[PDB]
Amino acid sequence: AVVKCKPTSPGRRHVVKVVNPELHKGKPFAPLLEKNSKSGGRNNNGRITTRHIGGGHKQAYRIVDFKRNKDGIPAVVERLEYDPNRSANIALVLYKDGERRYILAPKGLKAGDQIQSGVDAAIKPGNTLPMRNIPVGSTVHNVEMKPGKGGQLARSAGTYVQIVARDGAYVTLRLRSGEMRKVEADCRATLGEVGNAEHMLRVLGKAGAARWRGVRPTVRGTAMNPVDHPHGGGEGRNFGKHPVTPWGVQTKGKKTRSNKRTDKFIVRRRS
Amino acid sequence: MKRTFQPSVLKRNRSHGFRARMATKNGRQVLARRRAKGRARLTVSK
Amino acid sequence: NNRPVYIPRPRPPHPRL
RNA sequence: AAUUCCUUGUCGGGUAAGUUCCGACCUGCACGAAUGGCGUAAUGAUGGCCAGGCUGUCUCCACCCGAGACUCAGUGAAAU
RNA sequence: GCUCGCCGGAAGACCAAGGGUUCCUGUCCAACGUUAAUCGGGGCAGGGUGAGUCGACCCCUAAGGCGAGGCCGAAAGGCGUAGUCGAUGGGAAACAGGUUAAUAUUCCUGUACUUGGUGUUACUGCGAAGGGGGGACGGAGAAGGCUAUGUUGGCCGGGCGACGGUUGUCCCGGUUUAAGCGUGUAGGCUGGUUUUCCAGGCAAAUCCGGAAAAUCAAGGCUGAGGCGUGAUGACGAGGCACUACGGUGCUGAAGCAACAAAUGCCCUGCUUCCAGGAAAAGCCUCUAAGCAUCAGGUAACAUCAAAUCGUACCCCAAACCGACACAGGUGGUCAGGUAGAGAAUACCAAGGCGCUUGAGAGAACUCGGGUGAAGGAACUAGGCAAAAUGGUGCCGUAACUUCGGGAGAAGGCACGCUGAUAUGUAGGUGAGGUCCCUCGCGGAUGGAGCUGAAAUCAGUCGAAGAUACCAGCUGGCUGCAACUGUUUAUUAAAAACACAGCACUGUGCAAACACGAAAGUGGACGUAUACGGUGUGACGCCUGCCCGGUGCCGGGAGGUUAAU
RNA sequence: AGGACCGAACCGACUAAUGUCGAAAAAUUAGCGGAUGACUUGUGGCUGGGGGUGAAAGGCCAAUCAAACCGGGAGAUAGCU
Repeated sequence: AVVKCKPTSPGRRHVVKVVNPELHKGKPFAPLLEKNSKSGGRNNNGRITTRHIGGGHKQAYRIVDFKRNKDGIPAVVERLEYDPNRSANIALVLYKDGERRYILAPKGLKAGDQIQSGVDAAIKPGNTLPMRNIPVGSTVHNVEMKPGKGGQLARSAGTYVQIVARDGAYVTLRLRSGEMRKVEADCRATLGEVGNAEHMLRVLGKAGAARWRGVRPTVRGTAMNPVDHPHGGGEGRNFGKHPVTPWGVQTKGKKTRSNKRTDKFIVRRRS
Repeated sequence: MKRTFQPSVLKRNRSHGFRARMATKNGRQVLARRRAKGRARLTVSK
Repeated sequence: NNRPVYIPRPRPPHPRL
């Protein structure tokens, strides 16, 4: 649900919250937790490799099952939980044998639902099937690119891909970016689309909302000096230069895709 | 006025102590230069 | 009998411009 | 105009008197629509102007209370 | 020694960090102390630091470091696995009183507790770098139950008094006692027990998890305080006897109740919110290999061990950081009385101090302050600085607006003391007695006692009753930026920067991109509702025309065009 | 509930005065801003000089920063004093 707060005071005026009543109001499953120390954008050398990253509230990593290797074992959905790491919510799944796992929650998933994995599975949302068994023209999420890898495509909230073509041992996928990718058939995918589709409606409201979300202030190149940035300098907001990255690479319409290795799996580019 | 020098025995030893100097070769060269000069206090220590 | 070590920066002069 | 050389542009408001300020006109030296344009409640140790209250800011200072200055004893510098 | 003054959420009392004998006693005054000096944190000598329980060490781990092999690199060396280090965190145990010129939660007295080794006795299957449980966790907010602590009354001891009154509802002092053990309460959490089965817990499992039924509605866990014991002990005003006249020794009454009440405890609780809030070991429990006349384990008793290092003193300062015995800086704990909402402010207790040059005089002038005739910004770049406003309750409150605001708008009225309503009310707390009782730290009735607003009326004092301290100046028009926030440590705190939002663009994940000769890391244990870059900067109405030039993207006839 | 309001501790440093061989190599006194948050603080780590870090001032990096400090090339060079 989307609720807009009353303009009680500045900073709360523009906040738009996304309240999810069916979320679990309690501590998560301790056995599946794992510490996640923040890096602040620093790498092993200790230098800032990625800017505008730092701070934020402490958050624990949840071991989410992406491979879904428990084939032929029906499992019930215990509840849904808030995972700070993903944009989408996660679901606690209890298998018939009595083990609990975390999975991405699609739109149609809710407590008390039944899910299954492997070829011997129905077509209900949330089931894990290989594309060869999935009918063409359907919506799937958490797609794999190589068998057993785990799934990398369509993992964010409200994301999905289409089965557009089936060329024998290969399948063509149309991604939310308008990209048509050729993928090997045997590797797995999950039916339905990721839940929490209203992630756009949130606006964070104020400056500090981004601050405790792990994001640091961004400094425009113009405000910088000539030495530290290619932009900057001059009296009175002078630019007179083509936009560029801080390291001289020309941005704003310069393709940086140079792989020559995965191009054989690319059918069409973005448009 | 918080001056620059804020003493701390632990940090002083872990930054300029004997074991810190010997860990890396350059510190080893520093000890060698001190010995050649014949300084009474080779390094910092209690 | 140590000669003065720290000499402060001179007071800025009056602008004769 | 935070932009206007000419210039204290012209008219009105405010003052006994207004190169600032507010409103209008437009001969925009050289505003202008994301190096954003025009508005905008709230906010500001922010810029400019006006009124009430208030007073030594001032007309014009006067007196008083303390610490120095001054004298005595002791110690005893500095720039040049 | 007698007075005066100052601090009293500190200028008091205890610690860490950091100093390293500055501690105490004797002795000395050259130098040191901004003066003198018999004095000292100065010189010389002697003395002083006592731990199974405090801390370190030790067991475990975070960030991070190092790193066997390994990967990479002209060499040096870089990165990193198994590992091993790393408290700012987790893990066994002590309190009260007394004593030294100087140490004590360490010594002494009294009374306790914990972890191991060995032996004995009675039972028993034990057994891991392996599994599970536990350890184990956020912010904000509220209420209840308590304590530290304080006030008052009672009780005990003393006093009745140099200027009037004071045997009285008078005045002063005291009315203190822990850890541990027992009982276990208010509160909080969870439905218990039995049996069967199960590809999960990388092997196994009587454990965890899951699925089944039978049976009962109850147990279990956690838990401050209180009450007992500890303790007919200690402490204790005061009095007495000797003083190298500093003190020593002896004796020692009462030691209760009520009320108020925390920022402390119950509470790692509870209720809520999104930003979703360490790890590992000790500990509990189940098994593998292996051992089962053993070993090993459990319970009881006895005995032994608990080493080693720190322990003085300063610690908001004369002892640390500032070259100084420097108007500066420095984390944590305790923190009383009256007034007050308050850790503000004022005055005080405990306690500690008068800041290491003084004595005179009472000129200009400078500094920090007080007051002021009449005028009231005429000063000045400019109401700069000063003056003024200042609290509580009630009444009242504009334009504008994003409907929240603006707003404490503006502007008015009442504030002391005494009496009465009411020999202190409403309220709060609540004894004895009485009635029940799944019988006790229980439930009802009951109101003694104690505490205690606000309001009304009446009277009365003063020039002034928010009487001191404390404690907004207000309103109108307009520029800029939406706002909180950030910045030129040390002349610029702004219109600058950031900002939520918006748009463009790159990126299909071995992502783009960045740091690296490389390996490898970050991005991200993320993957297009995501990430990087760039510009703009809430919100409202919008964001027009131009592709020549310079960039970028796509195309390809022809020309030109390196190495070879 | 709140990057909410008034206001101490705490953090900051807007105005004025004093102080410039000062008590202090940016302080004191009287007012002032934030004060549940983009807050503040202790301890210990990481980033090393053509680099770091920077809510961006060429600011900060041991009282020094339009390229730190120390040693060396080095008795650099100086048509200049």
